[PDB]
Order: sequence, then C-alpha cells, then structure tokens
Amino acid sequence: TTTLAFKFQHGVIVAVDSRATAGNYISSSRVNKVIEINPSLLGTMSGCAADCQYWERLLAKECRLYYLRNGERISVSAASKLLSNMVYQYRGMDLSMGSMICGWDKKGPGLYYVDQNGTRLSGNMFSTGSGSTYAYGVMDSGYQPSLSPEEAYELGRRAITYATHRDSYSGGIINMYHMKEDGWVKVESTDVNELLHQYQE
Amino acid sequence: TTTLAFKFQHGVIVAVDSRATAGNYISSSRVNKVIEINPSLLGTMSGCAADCQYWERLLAKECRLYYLRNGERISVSAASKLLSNMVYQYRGMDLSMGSMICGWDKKGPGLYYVDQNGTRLSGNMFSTGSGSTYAYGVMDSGYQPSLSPEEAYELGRRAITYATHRDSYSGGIINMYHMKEDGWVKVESTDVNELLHQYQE
Amino acid sequence: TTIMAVEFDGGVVVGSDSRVSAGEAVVNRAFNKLSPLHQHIYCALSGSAADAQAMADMAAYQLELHGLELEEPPLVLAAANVVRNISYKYREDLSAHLMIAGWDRRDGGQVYGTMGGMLTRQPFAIGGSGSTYIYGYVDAAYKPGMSPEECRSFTTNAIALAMNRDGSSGGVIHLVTITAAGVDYQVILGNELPKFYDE
Amino acid sequence: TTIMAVEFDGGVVVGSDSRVSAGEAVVNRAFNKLSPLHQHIYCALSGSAADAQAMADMAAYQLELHGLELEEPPLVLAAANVVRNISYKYREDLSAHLMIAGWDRRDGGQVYGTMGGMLTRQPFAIGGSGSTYIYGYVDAAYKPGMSPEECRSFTTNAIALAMNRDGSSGGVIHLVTITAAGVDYQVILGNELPKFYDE
Amino acid sequence: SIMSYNGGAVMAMKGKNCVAIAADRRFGIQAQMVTTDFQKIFPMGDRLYIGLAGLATDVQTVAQRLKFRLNLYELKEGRQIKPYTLMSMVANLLYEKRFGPYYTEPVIAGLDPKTFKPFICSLDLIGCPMVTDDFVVSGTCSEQMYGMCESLWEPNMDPEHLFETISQAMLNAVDRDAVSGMGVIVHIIEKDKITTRTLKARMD
Amino acid sequence: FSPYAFNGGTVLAIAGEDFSIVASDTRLSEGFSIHTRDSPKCYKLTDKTVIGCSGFHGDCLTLTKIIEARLKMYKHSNNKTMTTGAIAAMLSTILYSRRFFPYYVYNIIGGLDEEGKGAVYSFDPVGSYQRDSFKAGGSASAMLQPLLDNQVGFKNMQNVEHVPLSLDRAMRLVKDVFISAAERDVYTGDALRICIVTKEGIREETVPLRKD
Amino acid sequence: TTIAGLVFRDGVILGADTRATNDSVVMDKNCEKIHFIAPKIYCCGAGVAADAEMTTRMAASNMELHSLSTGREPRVTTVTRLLRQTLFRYRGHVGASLLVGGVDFSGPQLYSVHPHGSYSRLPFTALGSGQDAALAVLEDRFQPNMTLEAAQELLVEAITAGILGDLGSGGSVDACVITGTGAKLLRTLSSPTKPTERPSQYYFAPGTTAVQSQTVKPL
Amino acid sequence: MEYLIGIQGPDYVLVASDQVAASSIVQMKDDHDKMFKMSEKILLLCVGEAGDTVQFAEYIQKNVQLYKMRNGYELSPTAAANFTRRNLADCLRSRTPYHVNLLLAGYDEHEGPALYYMDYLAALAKAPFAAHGYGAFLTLSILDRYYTPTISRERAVELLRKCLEELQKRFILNLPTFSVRIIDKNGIHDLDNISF
Amino acid sequence: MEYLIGIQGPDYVLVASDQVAASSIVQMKDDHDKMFKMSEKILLLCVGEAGDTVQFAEYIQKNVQLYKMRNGYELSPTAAANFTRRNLADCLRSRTPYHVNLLLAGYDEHEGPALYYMDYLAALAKAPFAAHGYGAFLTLSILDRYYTPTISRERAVELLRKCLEELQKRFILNLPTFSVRIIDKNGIHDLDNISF
Amino acid sequence: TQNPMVTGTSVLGVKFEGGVVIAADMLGSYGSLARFRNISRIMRVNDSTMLGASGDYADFQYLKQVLGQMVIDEELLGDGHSYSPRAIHSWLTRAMYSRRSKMNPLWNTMVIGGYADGESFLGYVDMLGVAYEAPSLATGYGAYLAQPLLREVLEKQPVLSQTEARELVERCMRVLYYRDARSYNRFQIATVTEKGVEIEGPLSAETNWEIAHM
Repeated sequence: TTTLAFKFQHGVIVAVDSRATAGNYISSSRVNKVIEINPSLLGTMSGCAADCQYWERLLAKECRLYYLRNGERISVSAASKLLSNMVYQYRGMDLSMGSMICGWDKKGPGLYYVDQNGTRLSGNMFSTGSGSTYAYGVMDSGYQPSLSPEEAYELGRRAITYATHRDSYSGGIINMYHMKEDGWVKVESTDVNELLHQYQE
Repeated sequence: TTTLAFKFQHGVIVAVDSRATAGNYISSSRVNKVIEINPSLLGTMSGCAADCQYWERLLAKECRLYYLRNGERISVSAASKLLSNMVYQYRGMDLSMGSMICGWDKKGPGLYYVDQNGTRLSGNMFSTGSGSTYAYGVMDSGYQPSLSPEEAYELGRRAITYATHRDSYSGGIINMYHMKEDGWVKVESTDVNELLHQYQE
Repeated sequence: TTIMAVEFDGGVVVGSDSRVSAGEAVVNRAFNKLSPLHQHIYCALSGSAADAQAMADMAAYQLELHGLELEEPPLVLAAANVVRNISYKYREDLSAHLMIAGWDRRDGGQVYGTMGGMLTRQPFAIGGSGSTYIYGYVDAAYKPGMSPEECRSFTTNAIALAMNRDGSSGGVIHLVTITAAGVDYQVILGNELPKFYDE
Repeated sequence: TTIMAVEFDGGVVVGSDSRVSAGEAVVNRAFNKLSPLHQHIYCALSGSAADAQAMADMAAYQLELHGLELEEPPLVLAAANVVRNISYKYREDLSAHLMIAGWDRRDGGQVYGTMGGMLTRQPFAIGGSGSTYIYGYVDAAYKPGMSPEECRSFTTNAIALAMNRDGSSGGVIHLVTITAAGVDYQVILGNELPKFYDE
Repeated sequence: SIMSYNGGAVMAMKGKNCVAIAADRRFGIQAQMVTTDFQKIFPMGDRLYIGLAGLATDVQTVAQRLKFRLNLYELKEGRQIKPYTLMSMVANLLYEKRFGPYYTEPVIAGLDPKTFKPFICSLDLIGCPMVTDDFVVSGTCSEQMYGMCESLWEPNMDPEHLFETISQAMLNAVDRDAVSGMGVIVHIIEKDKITTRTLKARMD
Repeated sequence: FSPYAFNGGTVLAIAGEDFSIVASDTRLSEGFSIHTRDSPKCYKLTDKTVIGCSGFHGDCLTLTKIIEARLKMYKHSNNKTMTTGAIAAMLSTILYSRRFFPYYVYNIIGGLDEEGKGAVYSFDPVGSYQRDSFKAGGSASAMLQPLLDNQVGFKNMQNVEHVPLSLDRAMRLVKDVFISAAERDVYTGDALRICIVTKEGIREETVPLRKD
Repeated sequence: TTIAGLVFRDGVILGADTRATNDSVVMDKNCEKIHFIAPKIYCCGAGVAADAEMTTRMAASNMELHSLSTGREPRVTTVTRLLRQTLFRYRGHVGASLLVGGVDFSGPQLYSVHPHGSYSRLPFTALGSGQDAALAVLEDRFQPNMTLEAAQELLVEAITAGILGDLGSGGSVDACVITGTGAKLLRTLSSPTKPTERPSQYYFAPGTTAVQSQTVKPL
Repeated sequence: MEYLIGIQGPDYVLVASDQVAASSIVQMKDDHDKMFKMSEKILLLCVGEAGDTVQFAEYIQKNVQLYKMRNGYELSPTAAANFTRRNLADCLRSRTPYHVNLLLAGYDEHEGPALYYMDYLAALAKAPFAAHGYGAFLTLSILDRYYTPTISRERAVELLRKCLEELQKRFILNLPTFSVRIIDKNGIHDLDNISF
Repeated sequence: MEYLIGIQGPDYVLVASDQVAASSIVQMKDDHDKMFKMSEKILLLCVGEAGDTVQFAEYIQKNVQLYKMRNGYELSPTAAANFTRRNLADCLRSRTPYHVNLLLAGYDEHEGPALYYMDYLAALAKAPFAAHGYGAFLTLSILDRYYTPTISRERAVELLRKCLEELQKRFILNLPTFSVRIIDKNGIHDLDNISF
Repeated sequence: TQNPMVTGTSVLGVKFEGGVVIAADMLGSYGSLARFRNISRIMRVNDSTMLGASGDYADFQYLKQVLGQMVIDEELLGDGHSYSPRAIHSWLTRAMYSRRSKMNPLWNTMVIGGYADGESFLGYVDMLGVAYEAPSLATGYGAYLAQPLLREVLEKQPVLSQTEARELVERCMRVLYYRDARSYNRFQIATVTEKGVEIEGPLSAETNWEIAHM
C-alpha cells in the first residue's frame, strides 16, 4: 500500500494505489483506499484492510452524528482527534491502521496523519503504507507550494506510480482526489502500468 | 570505564579513569588502563579487563618482536592493524575490548581506535568505555587544535572528571599521558574527587 | 501411594500404604490414607495431599448435611456422585483420586473409582503411583466370591507387593473392613507385612 | 514391549510379545523379539527396533568371530559383556535393552540384564514397557527350583498379564527354551494364551 | 521463507516437436525491486535450457557450477549432453548438499541432441527429478501457474500455439503474485531455431 | 489445544448482466482424510442471494446459522427481505465482531442487486470486503483466479472482443476451472455444486469431480 | 503415497499409487514408485522422494557389483541388510520407507524397511500416507498361499483404498509381479481416475500476446 | 529518540526540545512541538511512546486547567509536578501504563523558578538542569562543566546552544531544529528557534 | 545504517557514500571513507557489519592487485565483480560469513562503464543505478523518476545531489557529508565532497 | 477438557435398510494402559436415537448426564413432541462449538445413530464443532482403518440389510483390534430401528494369528 497527501495553493491532493495482498498473493488490484466521509472530508487507508475499513466507517458514523447534533459539519482536526482516540482504546492489541484525514473546514485545508499507536499529526504533506518511502522521494523532489492544479496532479501521479514500480505490495490503479474549498472532486483512476510505460518512453 | 585521546599541535593527550567493577561492586579504584608498549607507543583499555590486558600485552610482544626482526620500531598504524587482526580471529566469541593505540612514528602523531568487532579507525580524537559519551561532550566543547600543553592537560582532566561524576562505572584517579615526538611522558595521577571539589568551588 | 478396595458379599475391604513423600524425602511414614466420609462410607486418598484432604473434607460436609436432610444413611452411590462432581468440576485444578468404598442397605458393599471426574463401579479397584506394579498381580489373583478374610489377605498382599517396588509407597498397611455390623480398622506394621521375592 | 527370561537347573526360558508399534498404530503384530546371538545364546530385544536390531547384529558378528578364534562355544557371560560394552559405549545414542539368556558348559543357564550399559545376573528378568505391570506378579509367583515346564508356564502367564494391560504389548507370545540338548522354539497364539481377570 | 526471499517464477511447456521455457525478469530483495532484467534461464546446449527459481545467490551459483560440470563433461566425452543426462547431473549436484541444499527448484527444457525429441522436467531443492509430458512450473506463484497450465495446455501444440499458451500462462500467473513480474522472457526451442521474446508485461 | 481445523474446499462466484453463479466442491477434509464427499459449501440466504463458505467447517456451520437468524430478525423489524448489498455490509460487521478470535471462513456472496444485475461480494476472514465481477475463494483460489482474470476479464490479451459474459459460457467456465482445480488441489474433488441466481429464482446443478 | 506388498503362493506382488505431491498440491500425476533393485528384486518407495530415489539407486548399484563378482543371483536378504545398515548409519535423517520384495534361491521374500534402519520380514505390508487403508484391506482379505491372480486383485484393492481414502495418494495403480520364472512390471495396472471431457473451451490466436522484442537464432 | 533539556536560572527556566516526529526511518514532521502549556507559567515537555505522550500530557493539561477554573487561582509548579507524578505512578502498576519521560518547568511568585525531572516509572526529582533521551548522555556533562547557579538568561541560551551543537556533530540522529522557550515572572515566552 | 549510491552514464560511473563511522549513538568519525580502490579504474564501496567490511574489502583488494602483478594487465570490472561474488558466496555457508553490502563501479576500455550491485547473500546484478542501506528506500524512486541512459556527468552530479538532499530532510540519520568519486576512461577522479 | 485423562478409541457407524448400527469397544484407556476394560461408550438417548463416544470418558459421562436429563425433561411434558436424531445432532454440534469457543472443549468425537419417520440418521460431531452426516462413520483410528472398508462396501452396494451391515461392522472391529494399539477385544453393538434402540454385548471378534508361523 502506498498513499500520499499534500497541501498546495489550490487545496489538497490525495492519491492511493489499489493493491491488496495476502502473503505474496495479490488478492485484489482494484481495492478502494479512500473513504468519503462527507462532501469535504476524506480518509485514506493503509495497513490492515479490516481495521482500516471498520474504524474509518465508524468515524464516518460519528461525523454524521456530530453533524445532526451540533447542526454543523465536524472540523478536520476534530474528526482526526475522534479517530485518534477511538484507536487509542485498543492500543497494543495488534490493530494495523495508518490513515490520513483530509478536508477543508473553517481553518482552510487540513491534513492529519493518524495511526494505530495513537500518533496524530498535522502537516503539509504525508505518505503512508509500505511504499511510502518511495513516494516521499518523488513527492519531496517535485513539491512546491505554488504548484498549479495540473502540476499537482502530475506530482501525485508520479509519486504513486514510482512507489508501485519499486514496492512489491503496491500497484493496480492510482486513485486521486482534489480537496477544494467547496468540497473534494475525484480527479482520475489511471492504471499504473499505462502511466509507467509512458514515463519510460 | 572512561578513556579519551586527542591530537593537538603539541602531540597527543591520553587520559583514563581507574575504576574496575563487578556488578555494582567496586572491585578496584586504582587499576591501570594504559599499557606502555614502548617509549613512543601507548594502548588504552576499556571493556573486559582480562581481554584488554591479555590482548594488549600480546600486541606488545609482537611489537617487540617486530623491532628485533626488522630493526626498527613498528609504526602506530601497523601496531593497530596487528591488534585489529588479532581480535578479528575471535569475532563473535564475546570478547570485550575497546582500545586506542597512540604513538608517534615517521608520519607524525597517530591515534587509532580498535575494538573487538574489528573496527579500526584513525582519527583526531576518541573516547571509549561506558563514560565515553560524557567525556565527548566536555572534550568537544573545549577542543582546539592550537591548544597549549597546559590547556590540553586541563581539557583531558575535565573530560574524565565529569565522566566519573555522571557515570557510575567510572571513577578513582585520572591517569594522563602526553605523547611527544621524542616519546610519551606521564603527566599526572590526580584523584578525581580532589579535582571535582575544586571545580565546584 | 498405593490404594485398593475390594467388594465382597456383605461389604468392602479398603486398604492403603502410609507414605507421604516430598521428592526423595519421606515427610510422613505413618500416614493414614483411609478417611471416613460417613458412618459406613470410606475413601482412599491418592495424588496431592492438600487436594485429597480438601476434597474429602468437602464431601464429608456435603454428605453429612445430605444425610440429616433425608433422615437416612446416605447411599454409597450418592457419596461417589458427590466426589465425582467435585473431581470433575475442578479437574484442571485438583490432582487427586478419592477411591470410594462402603456399604448401604440398598446395594450392599460397593467400590467406586472417581479418578478425574469419571465414575465407575468395580469389583475391586487399585490406585496411586504404586498401583501400576500390581496390575498383573491383581488380575491373576482376584477370584469372585471372595470372603471378607480372603479380601483382606488379597488386599494386604497386593499392597505389600506394591510397597516393596514403588519408591513413593511404603511404611505400614492401613486396613478397613466395612459391613452392616460396622467399621473395623486394622494396621499391619512393617514386621508383620507379607513377604515375597525381594531379591 | 514385554520381555522375560528365567533361569532353571539346566538352562533358561526366554519369552516375549510380538507387538511393534508406531504411536497408536500397530506396524507389526507378529514380530519375533527373540534373537539368537549364538547356538546356545539368545537375546530379547526391547526399546527402539532399529537400535536393538543394530546392536544384536553387531554382537552376533563379534561373538561369532570370538567363538571361532577360541575354538570353543562362547560363554554366556562373554555374550553379556559384549552387549554391555556396546550398550554402555553408546548409552547416549542407543535406546534399547538387550536381555541376555543362554547356556554354556561352565556356568549352566544364566540370565543377564544389560540395560543402559549396566550388567547384572539374575534368577529371572523382565523388561520392556509392559514389564512395569507384572513386577508385583513375578515377585509373588517366582519360586526357586522351578522346572523347565514350570518356567515356561511362569513366563507365559507373566507375559500374558502384561500384554492385556500394556498398550505397547500384544499379539502372540514367542517362547524359547535353551539347554544343553539345544534350542526349542514355541509360539503361543492369541487363542491359546492364558486367560485371567480381563473384566 | 528463503525460497520467496528474491521471488521469481519459471515454467516449461511441451509442444509438438518443440519446447518452451519462460521466466520472470524481476530481481528483488523482499518487497523491494532492485533490477528488472535478472537472468533466470541459462543455455546448456543449442536446444537445451535450464530455468532456475529461488534464492538469487543460489540461482547464480548452481547455474555456474552446472556450467562447470557440463563443460568438462562435453570436453571429456566428445558430444552434446542429452536432456535426460543433464537432469541426472543436476539431481546429483543438488543431492550432494542433501543437508545444506541450494535454494533453487530447476526446470529443464530441450530437445534430444540427435533425435530432437521434446523433454521437460523439474527438480526440487534436494534434487528429486520429475519428468512430465505436459508442463512443469517452479517459483513463488507455482499454484497460479498450475491453474493456468492445467486449463490452457493442450496436446500437440505447434510452435506458435505453444508460445501463446506459455505466454498467457506466465503473464496471468505472475499478475497474481506480488514478488514475480517486471517482464517475461520466453524461449521457443525448435529443431532448426530458437526464438527469444520479451512480453509486454505489468511493471508493478 | 487448537480451536481451528482446515477442512478444505473451494468457492467461486461470477456476476453476469442478469445472473449470478455461486459454485463449490463437496469434499470435506481433515488432515489427509475425507470426512465426507457430500458436503456442499453454498447456502441459500434469500431468493436472490447465495453465500459460499470455506475454511474451518465448525465456523462455517456456526456463521451460516447466525446469518440465517439475522435475516429473519431484519425481516421482522423492517418488513422486507435483506438485499444482497445489505447482507454484504452486515456480514462485514459480523466478521469484525470476532476480530480477536476470528472466524476462519472465506466468504463469497453471489446474488442480484436492486437493479436486477449480477452482484458478487468477496470477503476476508476479519470482514474486509468489496464488490467484484468474479472471485474465487478457499483451497484452490490461487489456481482459479488467474484463469478467471484471463478468460472473464480478458487480461493480457490483445485485439480481443470484450463480449458480455453469457450464462451459457459462464457455466462452461465454472465447470472447466473446477475440473482443473480437482487435478491439482488435493482438497478439491468429489463433486461440483453450481447455483445459478436469476430473476426466476435459484436453480442448482451437480457435476461429478475426481474422487481421488 | 500408498505402497503395499504381499507374498502369494508362487512369489511376491508389489503395488503403489502414482501421485507425487508438494504439501497439498499435486506435482506429478504419474510418478513411478516401484524401483528396480535387481532382476528378481524390486522396491517400493515412500517418504522423502529424493531419499528413496537415491537410496534404491545406490542399493541397486551395489547389488549389481556384488552379483557381478559372485556370479550368482542376489538374495533378498542381502538387499535388506544393505539398506538397513545404510539407513541406520544416517540415523533416520534419510527419510526412506521401503518395501523390498523379491524371489531368490531361498524363495519369495518381503521386507518393510524404515528410515531409522529397522526392518520387518512379513507376508504382507504397506507404507506411506495411505498405509492404513491398504493394511485394512489386507487384514480383512489376506489368505496364505494365494493364487497369482487372487493376489493381484487383493493388492490392487489395497492400493485402491489408499488412492480413494488418503489425500496424499491418487492417480493410477502400478503393480509388480515377481516369481521364480519371470518378473512382470505392470506400470498402470488400473486407471481408476481421470479428469473431465472439457465442457467449454478457450484458445489464443497467432498474435494474442503483445511482444516487446524478438530474437531468432537459426541452428 | 527525542531530546529534552532544561536549565534553571536565578529567576527563569529555559527549556528546549527537538521538533522531529519520526516514523521508523523517515521524519514525518520537522516542526513538531513537544511542549504543552499547562498554565500561564508552567510548561510540560513530554517524550516517549507514540500515543501515550499526547494522551498523558493532554490529560494532565485538562486537569490543571480545570483546577484553575474551579478555584480561581492556578496550581503552582511544585503542586503540578506532584500531581503529574501521582497520576503517572498510579497507572504504572495498572493495565494501561504511560511510557513517557517528562520535564516540568515553571515559575512561581513566591517559590521562584523550578525544573522537575520525571522518568517513566514516576520518580520525581527537582534539579538546576536536566535532559532526556539519548542526547542527554552527550550533553549532561557539558551542563556540568559550564552551569553556575547565577547564570544569566543570555548566558543560559549560549549554554543551551553548546549542547545543541554537540548533538549536531556527535549524535547519530538528525535533529536540525529545536523549540526554545523561557519562563520567568512575566510568563511563558517563545524564543527564536535554534536550527542548524 | 550506511548509504551507498551509484549512477552509470554513457561513459562514466558516478559513486558516492556517507562518511559516518558510528558507535551505538555517537559518531566516532565524520570523514570515514567507505570506498576501496581495487585498480586504476575500479572502485569498491562496502558497507555492513563492523570488521567484516574492511576485512572482506581488503582481502578482495589484495587479490586484485596480486592479479595485476602476476599477469601485467588488470582485471576487468566484470571479472572483478564475479570474483568478489564468488568469494562472498563461498563464505556464505561457511563458519565465517561476511555480512557486507557492495557496489562495484568500474570502467573498461572495450566494455565501457559498469555498476554492480551485491547484497550480503552474494546475489550479483548489473544496473544503470543502485543504492544500499535505509537511504536507498527514499532515493531509489528519485533515481527512477529522473535517470535517463544518456545522462551527462554534470547532470548526474545534480541527480546525486537531489538524492542526498532528500536524505537530509527525510532520513532520520545524521549524514552531513558524502564522498563523491567518478570513474571514466581517464581513471578514478575525486570530486568535491557534497556536504550540508 | 485441556488434557483428556481416560479416553475411548474408535466408534463405528453404518446406515442400513431401516436402521443404523453402531459399534465401540468397552475400554477406558489411561495413556497406553488399558485401565478400565469394561466400560460402555454407547448410550441410548431416546427411542430413536443412540450415541457412541470416543475420547475423554469423563466428558462423555457429563454429556450423557446432560442429554439424559434433557430427554427426561421433554418426556415430562408429554405433548407429543420428542427430540429427533437430527435435533440431537444439532444440539450436540452447538454444545461442542460453544465449549470450543470458550477455549474449554469437551474432548470427544461422537457418532449419532437414529431412526425416525422411516429414515435412518447417522451424524458425526467432533470437539471443535465440526459436524456432518454420511452413510457410514468411524472416529479416531477407525477413519484410517475402518472407514476405508466401509466405503468400499458402500461403493458397490449403497443399500445393505441389517445382517450385511452387522457382518461388515464385525469385520471392521476385528481389523481395529489387530491394528489399533488402544483397542480392546470386547465391544458393544448398538442397533436402532423402528422397534427402538437395542444394545448388545459384550462381543468378541474371532481373531486369526496364522501369520506368526509365516
């Protein structure tokens, strides 16, 4: 698994690969590693698929309940804090979940990294999963805060593509989103092999 | 155990503490942690006392044999290489020896660090033993290559003193030597408690 | 430890050795391993001393209350069932076999084995660490229709053979004969024990 | 596995069961555990099949050469010493007891136990996993001055009692009588085995 | 497991008077890919090839040691080694390290030097040969290869049909195996020619 | 003491435009022995949903009875039959409830969705699931999946018409791949049970496999 | 693997299945498990395939040397002794379970050799993972001095039981009949199992696979 | 490993810490703040196990803030340090122990400046200067050699720089930037970050 | 962890490595050279277990030098790489195995530039570019994205700087200086060290 | 339980025309020692159901007591409803599974035989909760030694009579005594038909030791 996220001048880019595995066996090449909590809130998944899917859906439930009760959409920081506290109750029981909470509330764009250990950090850019180190290299070498939308899409597409090329547990399709002030939009779903061949041309 | 060595403009300073222990029990406060291989060659000892004493004496034997055969005094680098190779034959058998080989041959002053793993490095300054980290702090903060002889003695005395103050397995007396072009000279043998009280005054 | 109980027309004969050991040291060489649960019901303890004593005391208490409630001497089967339940319920915690032998007015003299929670009635039963050495002997010597005197002899011989071979057994032989008339104890000291091939 | 050898005025009587097991599966139900080391010397194998067979073959070879060199029938003690040496030398590697029974013109019929490298001469000897259940029985049944016929009966009974109790023993009973005249084999099949209390 | 440390898949297929041998081209340590053109199939004659899968270091050692023995064998006896004889040579070589074996499961594919009869076989790490008349697979995705071969393989296929069969078998088999891929090389061994092709494969 | 046992078996689901197939073998194994040659792994949930379960048979029996009870409970409180998708989502939570002493079952749901199209949901033991076009689970799943990728998904093929999968062709594919899996996987054999789910209802079929 | 042997009136009959597996996957659907030791002596192998193969080849090679030097037919007892002495030397590390059957000057003989070096001379035996099924058949129907055809039938049934009851066994049934006169190696005596007749079909054309590069070398 | 350091002066407490948030071999964050404001004149630097650090620190912070809301006045540094120790000690033998190392710095009107050292086993110790992590091994002796009780705040910053520079050249970890704060009678003041 | 990196160009091989010699948590040396000259146009970068690295590298170096003395001409990079692999492979199953990771760079008159990758299990692989250690995880993808087969040496140095800068900000280890060398037809040339 | 003490070996079960036959030896083993040689491992549940159990005897006695009370409890009602063979098999399956899920299993492998509404029932229930039904069953060592003989006869003649099934069962018992080291030559044969449950024994199998002279 490779997932990344970075904030630039025109919002937040979120990109993931779609490979799931069981040992050396590729169980799926089309798994969805982004949950859509609401129109301006997203969550990435990496680690144990059952843990990620279950806890991120439970966060979505609480976010929806938060909205109904307080009559407003939960902030990115509060949503990430909710998840952080939820998984801290099972610390040490071998949960495996590394996720990013991306959205856009009243304090502009927001990106948080949350993991099963209880780590919770706000930042400008993050990468998780087994192919994260490879993604960091590409992302960091081509990141500029004044990147244009098309340029930001390319960087995201490149970072993930290269991670799938080197990391055995990453691959399939790159799914990318773009968090904007009026909500997120799904950018593309490009097969990483199509991309890689064109990059080597 | 705390031992240090650094090369400055007027030769090489060698200093050690004199504590030996067995568990929490202080077996000795007057152990000698510098072997005098010859008039211009010294070796420090830290780690397992039986290993250090035995292998450094065996190096001394070979150095003496080297002299008789080739009709010249062995160089610092060749002496350190001898020790390095000697202890590399027992790698993995739980030998414990971290030593410095200090002298002055045809290539000026020489300082080598050699340990039981087979590490062998030439350098300007080194510190070994359990109190080495503390000695490094003091030594590095007060080291200058143009230090005068009296200033170099003070730095050495300070580094060891402070290491004995913080490190439970270090203490006793500081034994210091000064490697010069015409051979080494024994500087002093000051009790670390006398020193520490005067430093706190 | 070697324990034994034999049935006979009219009652039972229970017997055991008297050795309590702690590794290689004999902590008690004259211990009575035969404990009375009721007036006409006895039990032979084997395994862990603390466990056996804890269970026997528990059963005696339960049977005592039971007896008074029903206003009638308890059945031997009831006593065995009371022991079986305790032994089965705490099978992972306890480590002792309480052999059950006695006499009631319904089914005469009965011998029950309650090792590990399992309950079975037999004509004769042997337990303890020394019982392994006398399996062949009891199988070849036991004959149906044995009289009380013959049962005591059979019991004495078997236990004596086990005591001589087993390091965890030894000392004297405690003997008990239960019948309608009552309970009659007997102790066979070291010098009066049956002698066999000891060479 | 249950093996037995008894001495009598004029020779010996060796016997065993025929069960070869692999856990709970019987890999051989008619195995002969009695092996001849020499014309008048036999051995009962017990423990590991491979080890026992390896040692017996080794001893037979050594004794064969010894016999030819000295131009005289080997002594029973020599055979036992040859087995004892092998068993002691490889005590940490081998796991089998080769009981030694035979007859020579010097000391008549002798029975030797060579388990674990230790050597001892006895009037009668029992070994194998099923021997533990018949210790009491042989101690109470053995009598000095037993005739050949009585020894075979004693042996047969003891082994039969062990076979019925031990899961590692069973099948048929192989019997061998050694004397000056020669060696006479005998096999007691399942239906002709002595019957005892099997209830 | 040591066999999956570097990954890799090799398969041999029998056709009508022709043999096919294919393998993946990935060389990686655990999850990290290092190169994408690691040689796993080595020539042992004009129409004789050996495919090796398993620990990369042993793949290279075995290949080199086998070459050493084959060269000497082909100098001593003045002839090209027969496919069956090579199998025994390899088995003997693998059996020598019975209690400290090379971590590699070889597959041999070729045609007899004088009769041009198709021959394929596979051996386990300790050297137990297995001659088949259809196909042999070896590697981290052997199960996937079995599925593909079992349903795609047909008897008496021609050079073109055999190529398509083994290509489809390998391609789809390595796509379900995370540590096998980065290209596929196929060797088609015929009486008068050898055709080497690199397939268009997934590089993830 | 181990509370699990591997009882073998393979399950496959295929989704079509107006149908769903769920098939499995009928061998029940333990160790190197066969418990029985007549133990199918597909259960009917509703009139348009079937579940295939493989793995530890103890958990397969218990899980199918728990799902059957939850279907009735849902019907009683909502006055409608659970849809294939709702069953998939509920199964996920049931499997995650035992996340620290997990059911050793590989589930594959096959049925029709609300629009009447074939649907297939695959699951891992702790509950992670997704909708697929075709999926193989259990003992010989790694032998079957690649073939499905190439024959159904048309992977690795050039200049090939991607015609929609008919029921007829789907049935022949299922029988073929199970025959091939019976040759290689020791746990797969005896017989193949195929359930076809269409709008007319569910019809079963049984094809013999190798007994050895 | 299911292997068995039985002594009949005029000789011995060996039998075995033809399935070789890797853990739980069938690698070979037709492997020969009845190896040649000598002209009138054969051996069935179970356990580690590599060990059984190398051990029998070695025994056959050593028996040939012995036969060449003595100039006589090899005895079955020489083979079993050579095998057990070798196996005992390796202390069970050489996982070879053998069933040696042959007819020499002293008549028909059958032995079961185990990995540790122990051996058993019996009228009928069975080894391998399907050894219990085959033994069950033998115990229930074996009679002393059976006719050649009656023995074959029994052996076939014994092997058959292992093929259908044991997951480790399968495929065809191989048999080997040895008598004073000749030896009949019946590779594939019965084929009780086979695959389907293929309901559907799938094929590729002469360009279904995209090719990146090509290199043709004429010979 | 995380680095914490405290230097108490005549009427001020100077504290600093690394800003690295690491995940295995990569630095996920380089501006991480390991200091938690408990009150107007109290800072709590906490390092250690992921999750535990923030959970324990925020738990303490909430109770200290609650104390001020309930009574009007704030808790003193000494009282806050003992409150922290008590809480950390109580969980030590419980099912969920906090694996955190702390430095509690603060200023009290009547008691003056104070610096507390607390390890993961809840042993509390008052000290003129202290450090946490692997960096303490190479910096404690430097503090020993240059620290004087009447050290001025300007000189203390110089002393802290020496320690930070020692880590730069001797420590194997990459800690390029440190948060620097000071607590006197005017409250908590942020100082320029010391970077390399 | 030690860092090695190689980039092969049309007619040159550029290599670099960290200069840190570490002992537990302290950097004992900051100018350590991990490159060993085997011949006029061959370099051997070796990292790994203490002792083993220098012992194996010098053992190889001595044999390569001996080869040149015995025959007159030097061993080619390819031959030297295989010689190294063979030696490393032979000790793998022996009582004393060398736990070293290597990069063999060299230039041959007829074969051109070459860069070999060798792990501790003696698996040999030729490659256009490669890296060793934990730093390779964060730099290999950067090489993948910018590396082209016709890359000029001036551009290669720029590419190497990008990798080194990535380590500076992302890697948790303190590797402030790297040795940089280049091998073309004129031999081995030392380049300016890249420091931060 | 965690560690079974006294255990029973194989249990056989064969379905026939109008009934079910079940056999088991009367031995209670303590390791490799045949300790209790006269214990019944077959229990009559009700008029149409019988049960044979292998494994830990104490657990079998506990289940017998719990099953016996259930049959009694339901009979007190006298409402015309009675547990069928299938219902008993289902209950047992649930009981074993629940115990297995609490990591405190009942160490037994049971065979359920029954006859209701002109239909024979033969179910298997192990300690892990694994349950199924077939034409013939054999627990423990019987699966490798007796099951193959039963299947061979059922492959050629799917439906056999009471006599044929009885003769087949006796043939298996003889083979089990020969090859199973934890077996005893004293068994019971339980038969369930429309008339009810009949338990015969103690029986013995005629053994042949002709191979000893060979």
